[PDB]
Amino acid sequence: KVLRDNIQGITKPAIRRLARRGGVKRISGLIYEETRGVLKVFLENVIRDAVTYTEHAKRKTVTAMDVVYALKRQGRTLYGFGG
Amino acid sequence: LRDNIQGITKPAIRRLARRGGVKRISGLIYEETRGVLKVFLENVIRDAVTYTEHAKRKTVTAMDVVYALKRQGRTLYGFGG
Amino acid sequence: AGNAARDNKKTRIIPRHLQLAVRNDEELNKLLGRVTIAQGGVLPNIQSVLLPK
Amino acid sequence: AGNAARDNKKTRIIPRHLQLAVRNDEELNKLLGRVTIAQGGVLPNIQSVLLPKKT
Amino acid sequence: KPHRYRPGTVALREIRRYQKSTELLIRKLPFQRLVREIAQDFKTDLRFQSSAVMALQEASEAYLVALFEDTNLCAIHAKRVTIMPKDIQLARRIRGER
Amino acid sequence: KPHRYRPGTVALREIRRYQKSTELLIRKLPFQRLVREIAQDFKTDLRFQSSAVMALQEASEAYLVALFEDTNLCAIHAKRVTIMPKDIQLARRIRGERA
DNA sequence: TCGGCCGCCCTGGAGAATCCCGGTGCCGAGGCCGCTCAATTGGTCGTAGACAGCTCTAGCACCGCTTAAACGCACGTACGCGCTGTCCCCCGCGTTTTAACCGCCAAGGGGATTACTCCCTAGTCTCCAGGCACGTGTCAGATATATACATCCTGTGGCGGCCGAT
DNA sequence: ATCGGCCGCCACAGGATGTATATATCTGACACGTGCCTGGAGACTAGGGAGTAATCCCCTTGGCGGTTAAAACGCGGGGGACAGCGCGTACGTGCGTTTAAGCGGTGCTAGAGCTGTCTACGACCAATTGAGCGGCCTCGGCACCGGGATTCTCCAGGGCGGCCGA
Ligand SMILES: [Cl-]
Repeated sequence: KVLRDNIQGITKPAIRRLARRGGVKRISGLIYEETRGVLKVFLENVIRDAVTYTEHAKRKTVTAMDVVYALKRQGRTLYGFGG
Repeated sequence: LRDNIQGITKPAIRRLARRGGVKRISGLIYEETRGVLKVFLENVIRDAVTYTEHAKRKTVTAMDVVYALKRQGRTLYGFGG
Repeated sequence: AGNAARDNKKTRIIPRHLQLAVRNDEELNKLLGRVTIAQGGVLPNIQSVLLPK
Repeated sequence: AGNAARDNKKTRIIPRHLQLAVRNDEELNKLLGRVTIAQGGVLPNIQSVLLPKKT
Repeated sequence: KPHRYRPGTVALREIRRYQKSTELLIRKLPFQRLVREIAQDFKTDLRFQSSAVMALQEASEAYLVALFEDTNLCAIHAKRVTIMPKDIQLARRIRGER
Repeated sequence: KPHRYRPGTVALREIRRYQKSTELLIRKLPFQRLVREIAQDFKTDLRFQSSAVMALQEASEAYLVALFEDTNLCAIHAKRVTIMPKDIQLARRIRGERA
């Protein structure tokens, strides 16, 4: 089945929790759609690079090492899963 | 040997801001901009002089400043490379 | 990180303690500014204008 | 860059023409966003709110 | 009528509560579905380790929390306490990802 | 009888004139003196190639022009057309350079 | 009933700036030539990786409870936003200073290059012991339940300003 | 006329709530022992990358004459920054509703992952030679001074209500 409309799975309270961790007091209504857009474009870039690393590794399962290498390549080094 | 940061003149910061597209410049801009420029030059010249130290030389080549700016993620074209 | 574990009254260093150990130091923050530590979150930082008068 | 030289009515590519060639293209801007080209300046970009209300 | 707080007090209470906590705020399974949905447009029948999706979630939440930190600084800078897509776009523009 | 323009028109005229030009806006010799002054606090008796100081000036002016671009975006965002050190600090903070 | 000043709309003409167009010089890019050293070809081994097969890990799939949390609706009030008044600070511009630029020359610090030595590491071989997978204990801490202490929204008492009333 | 009601504002505190802190349970994840084997270490040799001296000339710095574009300073104003205030709207809080996330189970199998074979693909070595780089030159594309068209800027005036106020 072709997965669709999963960007709505990033719910409004989850975006509010993320805002609270960032220190945001008050949140307007268009924040949620804008944030789903920005997170979508971020995951587009990161999953694109991780899929590329999978492609060259002659595999079909995206490992955690692939996502670590991808995030590290984009200047956002993730600790906890190797590197 | 202390007014060299004042050599970055108020017309020169104004010309830079005009190239950046700034229409109006408050008076408290200029000292702040001298400060920020001085901090940037501190980081760059620190790295370039480190590279000169490693080459056991007494002069700072343009390749050293290119390597420094490249290390700091601001790649500069037109000076070797 | 052992210091931040002591402050949290704990004898086992968790990710949060590494997070606090790096981000509360200035030069370790300069070293790891573009580095995400998992299961760490951020510092408990609240801006002054958001607090009620 | 030859295109921007043609637009500037010149037959010699200068740094400014490389600057315009990279920064007016989107994907070359994505490639060289963190890259300074010397003797190039910036794009002629003026924001809309800074213009006088010529209405 | 029962007790009811001011907005600022529960808002600041949640700001304190979630800056102390470390757990993942986005739920695991809809984020996993989003990751599979985005991946689908690159290769059909892709598989994912659990730690890979956990790594994606850790980095995505950390990225969005740094984004809301810069967005809150944009809001505060504009003499406001309300974040706006103006503020998100300003943040991403100054960071260089536009 | 003496002609005088409005502020916005000469301001925008200079914005256009310097966004068209490519020459270095900081003068060569005071920038060189600033570079030697900053270098002095790292090693005594340092020498510099001319192209090294030119490279420093190209990168420094490009950095400050991108900084004033972001500063102008901060000003415009705050319903102003006048840049402030608030705007510079916001720009450097979002860029991650506050250290 | 009156015309004296006062902001609005339009339009016109000075007026500085800029675009366009030639005219002349100038100096760096295009092109030609030596040469020299690395690109190419032929040939030889050595081993990194392509490929087949086996395995066994965990990744996907499904289902059943289980409450955790998302969704929706009313509501109220606090901040976003528009308007306006002030004022002060920056911008254009004239005048004066000033040091940046050019350019010209001089002395020497050291960048780079070559020669020669020299000693530090690459690589083999052999030995051996510290690091890792696996197994087993054991206690650090997450949480349920218990008081129970700050804390904050609000209920309300009190002091003062003031505002109208008899 | 002064005095109580009422609002503004301050503030003092029952009361509900969230949360900092006290014990009990149980875990399962961290710490530690054991086998062992493969990577760390010791020894030896070759050689080639690296250390060091001398040379020389590149080019880096220091110094002076003028001049002039540029920087510094003052000044008048005007327009944008900043504060204040009112409208409203739209976001947060609370409660009920309900959607589905999470956990716990098992079954299956695609595929990660490790092992053996060999072969074909690349490193290593010498000859050679022609493509690529130092040097030179000349010349035309670019830089630049001057003039006219033009092109936007801006303020002055003419008409125009219009607004009263003296
Ligand atoms: Cl300020």
